Amino acid sequence: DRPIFAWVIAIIIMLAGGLAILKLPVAQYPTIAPPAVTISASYPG
Amino acid sequence: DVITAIKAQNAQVAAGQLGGTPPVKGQQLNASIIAQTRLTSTEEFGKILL
Repeated sequence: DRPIFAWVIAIIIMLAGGLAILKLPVAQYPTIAPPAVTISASYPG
Repeated sequence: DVITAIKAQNAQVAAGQLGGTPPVKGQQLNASIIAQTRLTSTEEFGKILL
């Protein structure tokens, strides 16, 4: 097993994750909420 | 005359409230007003004035 090939594989894994970190700005959560669809009407007085 | 008498007497109307929403400073109470209510039974329907 020679080095120069592997030390390029690391660059692929470097650049692929380096482009995936460009999901900036990344949100705190992860959607937990069971979907909420709301209907609203207003009958004044 | 029958139909017209129904929606005139069997109706759910909406009136405002005491102490409204833009009130007079010093208003102590705020309560809703109920006027005409929707009829419930067969006897109440037998008493519509034509």
